[PDB]
Amino acid sequence: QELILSEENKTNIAVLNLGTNDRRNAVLILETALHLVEKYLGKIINTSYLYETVPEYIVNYINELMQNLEESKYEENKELIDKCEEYETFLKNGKVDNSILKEVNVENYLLECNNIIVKNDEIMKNSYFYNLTVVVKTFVNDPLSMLVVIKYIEELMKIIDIDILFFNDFTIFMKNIKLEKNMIYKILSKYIHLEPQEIINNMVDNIEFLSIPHVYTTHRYSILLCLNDMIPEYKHNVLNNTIRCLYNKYVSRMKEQYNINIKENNKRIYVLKDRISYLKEKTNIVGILNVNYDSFSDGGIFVEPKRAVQRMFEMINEGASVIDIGGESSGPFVIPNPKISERDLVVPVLQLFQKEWNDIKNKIVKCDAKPIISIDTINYNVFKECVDNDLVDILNDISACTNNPEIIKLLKKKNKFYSVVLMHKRGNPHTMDKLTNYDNLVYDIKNYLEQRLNFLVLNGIPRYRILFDIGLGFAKKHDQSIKLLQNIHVYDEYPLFIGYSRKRFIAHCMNHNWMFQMNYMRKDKDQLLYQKNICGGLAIASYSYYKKVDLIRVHDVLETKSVLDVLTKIDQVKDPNSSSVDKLAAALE
Amino acid sequence: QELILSEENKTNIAVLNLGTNDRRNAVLILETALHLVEKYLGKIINTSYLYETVPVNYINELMQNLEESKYEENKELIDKCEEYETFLKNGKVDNSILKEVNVENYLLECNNIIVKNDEIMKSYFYNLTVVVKTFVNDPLSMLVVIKYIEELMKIIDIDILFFNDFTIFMKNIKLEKNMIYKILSKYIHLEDPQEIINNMVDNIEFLSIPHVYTTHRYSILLCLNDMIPEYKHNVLNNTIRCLYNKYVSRMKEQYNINIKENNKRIYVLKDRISYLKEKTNIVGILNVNVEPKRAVQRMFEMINEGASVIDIGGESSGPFVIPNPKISERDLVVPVLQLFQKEWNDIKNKIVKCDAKPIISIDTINYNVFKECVDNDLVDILNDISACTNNPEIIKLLKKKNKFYSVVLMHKRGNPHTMDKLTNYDNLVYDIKNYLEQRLNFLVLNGIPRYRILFDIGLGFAKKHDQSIKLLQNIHVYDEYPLFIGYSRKRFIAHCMNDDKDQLLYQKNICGGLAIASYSYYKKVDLIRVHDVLETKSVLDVLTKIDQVKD
Ligand SMILES: Nc1ncnc2c1ncn2[C@@H]1O[C@H](COP(=O)(O)OP(=O)(O)OP(=O)(O)O)[C@@H](O)[C@H]1O
Ligand SMILES: Nc1ncnc2c1ncn2[C@@H]1O[C@H](COP(=O)(O)OP(=O)(O)OP(=O)(O)O)[C@@H](O)[C@H]1O
Ligand SMILES: Nc1nc(O)c2nc(CNc3ccc(C(=O)O)cc3)cnc2n1
Ligand SMILES: Nc1nc(O)c2nc(CNc3ccc(C(=O)O)cc3)cnc2n1
Ligand SMILES: [Ca+2]
Ligand SMILES: [Ca+2]
Ligand SMILES: [Mg+2]
Ligand SMILES: [Mg+2]
Ligand SMILES: [Mg+2]
Repeated sequence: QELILSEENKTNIAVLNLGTNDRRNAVLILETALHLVEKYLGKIINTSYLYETVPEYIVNYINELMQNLEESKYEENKELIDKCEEYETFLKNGKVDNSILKEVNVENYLLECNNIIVKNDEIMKNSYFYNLTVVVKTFVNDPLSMLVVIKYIEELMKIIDIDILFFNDFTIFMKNIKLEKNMIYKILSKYIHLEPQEIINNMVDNIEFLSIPHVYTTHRYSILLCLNDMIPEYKHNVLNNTIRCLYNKYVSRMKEQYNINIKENNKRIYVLKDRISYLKEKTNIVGILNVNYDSFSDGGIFVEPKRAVQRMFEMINEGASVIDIGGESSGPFVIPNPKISERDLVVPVLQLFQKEWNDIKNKIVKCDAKPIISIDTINYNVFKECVDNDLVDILNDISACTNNPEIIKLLKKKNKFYSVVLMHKRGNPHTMDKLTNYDNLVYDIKNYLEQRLNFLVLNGIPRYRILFDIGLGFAKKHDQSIKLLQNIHVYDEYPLFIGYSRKRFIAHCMNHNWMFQMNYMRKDKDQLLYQKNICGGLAIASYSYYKKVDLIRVHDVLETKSVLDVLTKIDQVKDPNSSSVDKLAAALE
Repeated sequence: QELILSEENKTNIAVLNLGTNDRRNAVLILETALHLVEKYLGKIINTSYLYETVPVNYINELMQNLEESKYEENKELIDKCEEYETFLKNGKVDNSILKEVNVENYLLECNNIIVKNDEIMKSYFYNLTVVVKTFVNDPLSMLVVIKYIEELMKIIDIDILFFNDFTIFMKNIKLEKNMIYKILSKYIHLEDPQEIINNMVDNIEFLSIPHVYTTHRYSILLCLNDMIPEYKHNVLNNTIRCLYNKYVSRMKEQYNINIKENNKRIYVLKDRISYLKEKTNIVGILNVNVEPKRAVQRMFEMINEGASVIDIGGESSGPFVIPNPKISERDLVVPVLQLFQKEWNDIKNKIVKCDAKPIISIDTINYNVFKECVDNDLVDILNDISACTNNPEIIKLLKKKNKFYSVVLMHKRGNPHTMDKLTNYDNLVYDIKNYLEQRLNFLVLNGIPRYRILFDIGLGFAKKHDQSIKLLQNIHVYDEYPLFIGYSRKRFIAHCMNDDKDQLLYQKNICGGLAIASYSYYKKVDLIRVHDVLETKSVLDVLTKIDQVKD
């Protein structure tokens, strides 16, 4: 009552659940809440994947809302961290200050939660969910104050359900709560510069009780599923075991006891731009536009932006979902044009593309056929000018953001998040072919990428926006490139982006309507070799399709799309039991 | 003492096992034996696959100087064999001229031979069974003739597994060398023979029918299961199929050994062993419908691009195709094939590439065309898109005195103009499969080796696009059979796609076919018939490389 509003500069760890039932807008809704959490509550230092969830039993006013928000009373800083001691403390069970709110014991907690569960069960006797967890390092003093601010956040969004799953190591159950409008105003005022009055009203009745941990933490698969991504090793006093063990037990008991595969209807989601993609449900084509190549393979000396943009339109028409544009070549032994800059190679092209795209009259005819744009850069300044001018959706960083970790701050704005490809390499175009010694090739690269994701996620990059790339041909011998492909299954839990297109390791596999469009006249021998190389990669397209690789980065968009279209058709069975049924019918003659 | 040489012309049914241990020449050796069986013993009316089982050129001369049989060789096609049906049931047959033993005695004497052998014992075998409708009076006469065949071949083991419904165990067989001569002379115009008979005198110690090991060797049951799965001899507990099954299940549940792992089914394209399901072979298409010289360099191009087989045709069978009144099928294909043979032989210079010779396949349904091909040794394979139903007489051309040819049997209905309308099937996948099986049964009854017959579902031929796809989706129904498919550049590919502008459609088609090549690789299709050989080879090499695990 008293210590709730004391001016003690406190640092706490809370774990939240963010849920919505609105599919079309699931991303916008949940990311808006992420922003409001970052703004009003503290620092997001962990996230789970996004998930489409089936429950246990079985407009654009946000835009304007974001423009006119009350400033926080706390400093926002986008600075990078490589660790967070209070988080470390929370994950172990290190000594933390005693709860200012009154705690219950374990047994009393479990009885109160069970009561809520049986009570909600009963009421029910008389939709898809979209879910994400977050860990917040928070300046709010207690879960009751936090819930008040969360209730404010919900109301601001005018559809969204934000729950507190954990708050430090506290065990709390507060049975009856009637906060006067007076009290709400004072909690809010401690954290927000308040203007605005119509909101506090709805809030009064909304907080009936407080349960920490949340009543449903152990009961809802969808929560265990999300927590398992973030904090698998966490054990709270109330819990029988670690998050991971509880998660695994839930899965195997649904199998053993009810004959259900609980994974079937609880789908991991990743995000490329602003829409839901179901992990492993589609192999997307990323069409390659290398401006250097496109311009100077000629033997020419001038960039040709119009030719560049034409090519971008061609690849869209050929069925690319993403275009990857770059102006810094990174293939073996390539010296760049040292006279024209990366920025001048790509930005004009992207600017012209934006202009041509916009020169289209549509209101319901053709509005969402826009390709996602990826920029192959490691360069902060280039990426910054692109996002400032809305030229791109995705950072493709072949250094996994180690060239300049600050580029990571650019993947976040007040209202926008951007997705990012992290790739493994060693060395540069001139050195990489000799940097080939690995203790454990497959796991070294996996562990490297996971460490990078952990770093991005610590810095509040949403987990579902980070894609992995093993970097074929980049400090790998041909046999190693193959081995990475043979062992691609190790990425079955992750959004996977690969680039094999026209690389040397394909030719190493080998013992006419030409698919290589010659830039200069080639010999017959070489045309054949190019043909084999492009066809060799269509083999990897097939392999990728069957391995459920999420994105493939290719020069030959029409060819690749033709392959994926036929594999998709063969896979779409009209009736999934017809083969046994037809067989039995034939035996019965 | 001579009821054996009785002139009562009889028709019996015998089941033989042919075995060799020479892998490199297994086909030549076993097929040599088949020829000699057809010549000396009667008519082959059933064969198993060839199998590799875990337990040189004087032949060419031999085949040129054989003594004639005294019995006739009739080639007319048959559709039924009464004696065989009698044998498949345990129908009533004439009493054995050799004295029979009962089950108990047989089982006792067999067990005696096995145990005596188990302790004597304390490389791969190539095996094949055949059913022979035989003019030989009795199993002992047959063994005499068989030992002669083995001696002629100078390497080969030929056993009598069954002979009618007889149960026989004869212990201490001594045959005077004059009696062996007399038996031989009853079936063969003996014209060297006389320093061969003396070898034989040692050989026949005893005669067991069924053969001692019939029910005890997996390799035997494996072959018999192909031919006569439902057959139950008096002296056996269960039918062939049950004995086979209860040997696979025993070996799994008693040893954790998959017996199928070491025992490989074989098919033959030309003259070498192919392990079923172990390679996706490329068949390059040559449509001569094209000037001979050009056609032939195209053939050489395709070999160099990695085609195992070249399929030449001079009759288009694609939809609504306009025929050529100007030049006959014969005049299109035969000169090309003649020039190829000549051009290939002129590369006798590069003697080191004498085994790089492609298998040649002719896409025809026309007896006259095929007859000219085989007479002039221009081809190895008949690709008959009618499954040999258009003119069944062509089946007679798949055999010579010292040669067998392989055949692709394809399913279709109607003709190029009507096929698009003949699209109603009660059970598309099983109708086509059953049809191909019926065709195979007809050829096998007619003495075509089972292991030389390839199945083809006929994509695009009396199938709507979705039906073509459905066949592909359900290609696993051919897991037991050598499978040949042709998808290359067919309309159904374009139908999969989402939606020099014709060269756009053309490229999509080629690329869509490369997807089917990938699918086929993984489904272990034995042969794929394609236009774009370099492209297909590139796909297969990469997929193969990915499958190959190193250290
Ligand atoms: N940890 C918690 N987080 C959020 N609400 C909580 C918590 N503990 C108790 N509550 C209470 O539960 C209610 C939250 O209602 P909400 O609209 O989020 O959906 P619900 O399904 O009814 O509740 P819950 O959040 O318990 O699942 C409020 O009355 C709130 O006081
Ligand atoms: N049904 C039969 N077929 C072949 N040989 C038989 C048969 N019954 C008995 N035999 C005898 O077995 C001999 C076969 O010896 P072979 O050189 O084939 O080696 P094996 O495998 O030890 O013999 P078997 O074929 O009897 O198992 C014949 O010469 C004959 O004495
Ligand atoms: N995310 C991502 N993933 C790639 O795989 C990639 N590749 C290139 C091109 N770089 C190479 C590297 C190696 C080779 C060879 O060995 O042939 C060729 C080209 C550029 N951007 C890329 N971006
Ligand atoms: N064994 C065999 N197997 C084939 O599949 C095949 N196809 C053709 C060519 N025939 C067609 C049929 C249909 C289509 C279409 O729908 O486009 C095109 C060509 C010729 N010989 C063939 N021989
Ligand atoms: Ca913040
Ligand atoms: Ca005969
Ligand atoms: Mg709630
Ligand atoms: Mg191309
Ligand atoms: Mg023997």
